[PDB]
Amino acid sequence: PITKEEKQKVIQEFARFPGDTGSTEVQVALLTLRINRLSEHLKVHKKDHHSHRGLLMMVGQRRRLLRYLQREDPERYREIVEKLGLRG
Amino acid sequence: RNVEVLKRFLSETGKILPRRRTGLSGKEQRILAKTIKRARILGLLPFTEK
Amino acid sequence: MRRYEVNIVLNPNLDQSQLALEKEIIQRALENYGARVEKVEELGLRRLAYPIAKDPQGYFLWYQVEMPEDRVNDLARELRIRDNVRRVMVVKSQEPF
Amino acid sequence: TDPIADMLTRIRNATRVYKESTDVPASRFKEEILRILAREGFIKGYERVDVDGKPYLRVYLKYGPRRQGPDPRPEQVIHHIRRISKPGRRVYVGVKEIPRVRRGLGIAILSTSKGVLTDREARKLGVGGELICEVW
RNA sequence: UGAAAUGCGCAGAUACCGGGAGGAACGCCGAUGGCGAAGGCAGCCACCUGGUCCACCCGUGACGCUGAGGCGCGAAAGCGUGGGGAGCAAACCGGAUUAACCCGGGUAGUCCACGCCCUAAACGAUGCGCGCUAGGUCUCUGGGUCUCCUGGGGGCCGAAGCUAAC
Repeated sequence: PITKEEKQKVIQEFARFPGDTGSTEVQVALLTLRINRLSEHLKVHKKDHHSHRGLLMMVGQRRRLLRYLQREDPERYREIVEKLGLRG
Repeated sequence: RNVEVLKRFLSETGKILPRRRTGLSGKEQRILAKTIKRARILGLLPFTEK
Repeated sequence: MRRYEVNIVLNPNLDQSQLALEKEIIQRALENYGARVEKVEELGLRRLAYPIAKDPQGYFLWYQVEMPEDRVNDLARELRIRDNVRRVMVVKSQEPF
Repeated sequence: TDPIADMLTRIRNATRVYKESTDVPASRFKEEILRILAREGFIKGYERVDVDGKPYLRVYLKYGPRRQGPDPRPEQVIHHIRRISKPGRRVYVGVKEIPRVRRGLGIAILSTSKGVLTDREARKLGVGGELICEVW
C-alpha cells in the first residue's frame, strides 16, 4: 500500500547531490525497495506467479546495476551494497 | 464526471433511468456494464426486459 | 487511508426505535475499525431485484467513511451478522455508483 | 548494431519508393562515404541538417533519364548497395588482394590506411583496407 | 428418438406453486475485443501485488540486445493423502438398429487444495529476436492533442521478395 511519499526520503537518501533522482545508487535503492515490497507479497500469495516473475526482473536488473557501478567505480559500489545491507 | 454530462453512467442508485441489456447505447459502456450489475445486486429487475 | 462506501438494507418491518438502534450499531461498529462517518442518508423503501428472506422490499441505508483498507471485509462481515441486516454492499470513493 | 549498413539500406529503400532525399544519423565515417558516392554519381549529394539540435546527413537521391517508352519510374542509378566486411565477419584485404567492383562501373568503399578510399584509389597508393561495401 | 425399451411402482410421479438443505457452474453486455512470460483468466466489490502505454520532459547515464545450462510453469489426462457435494461422463448395463454410438439409467471416476508430473501446443506473425527503414484510405481500441502524433487488431493495395500458397 506504500510507495508514494517515502520515495522522497529514499531518493534524497542516496542522492549524490541536490536534484539527483536517478543515479545508479538511487535506481538500485528505489528498485530494491520494490523488491522488498514484492517479496513480502509472494510470502502471502505464493500462488501468484506473474508478480513472482517481475521479481526476478528487478533482481536481475538490480544486479546489473551493481556490476556496472562495480567496473566503473568500485568505490561507491562497496558503499551502496553496504548501505543496502546487500551481502555484508 | 466525464459521462456525457447528463449523469454518471455509474449511477446505480437512482435506477429511475431504465436501460438493461442493450448493446448500442454510445461510446464505451464497460464502466456502465458494472453499473447495471451493481444495481441488480440491490434492486434492478434482472428479469429480461425488452 | 482508503475512502469507501457502504449500502445496507435493513428489515422493512422495523419501527423508528429498532431502526434507530441498528444505525447506532452500524455507525459504532465502523468506528471500531477506524471508520469515520463522513455522511449518512436514508433512501427509504424501494424494491429489491430479488425477494430476500421472502421480502420483496427493504429499507436502504447510505454510509460514507474512510476506514483502513485492510479492514473493510471485516466490517461487512461484522454488519451482515445482524438479523435485521438483509444485506450489505461496499465499494469505493465517496458516494456509491 | 551496424550504423553503416542501416545507412546504406535507407539509401536503397529511398530509391525504390523514389524519394527526393533521406535523412541519416550524422557521422564522420558516414560523411566521407556519402561524399565518395557523390563524386561518382550514385547520389546527387548530401547536406548537414540539425533537427531540434540533432545533426543528420540527409542525402539527395540521384536518378537517370526517363525509361525507354511510356513508363514513369525513372531509371535508377544505384542498382545495388550491400556491405562485405561487417561486424562479426571482419573482412580485410591487401593491395594485391583488392576486390573487383562491378566491372569498373562503381566503387568498392575500402577503409584503407589512407582514409576512406575506393578500389582504385587504394590500388594506386598501394594500400589495403576494410571492405566497407560495394556499390553498383 | 422417427421407434421403443428402460425409469417412474412405499406412492400419487413429470410439466404447476411456495419454502428448506447442498454443490457446481457461473447468461444479456463478451466484440474482427483486451491483458499476461506461457497457461489461463470474463457476476460484481474491496485489499495486497506485477507488467505495460502515454505526457511534460528534470535526472542518472547505453549500466545494451539476443541468448545455451539452470529455475518456474500448460488445456484434458493418470498418480498419493484429507474430504463434501453436484453436473456430466469413456470401461460397465439395456433397448434398438443390425440381421450400433443414436437413445435411457448410471456407480467407480472426473472435481477443490498441496505435491509429483509437465507431451502434441497455441500458432504457423516462432529459428528466437533487436534496431532502422517504405508506407495511403476505411472501421475499431488507449493517452495527450483535436486536417495530429505515439502504441495495437482486421480488410484492400503500391514497390520489392517468393513462380512452384498467386
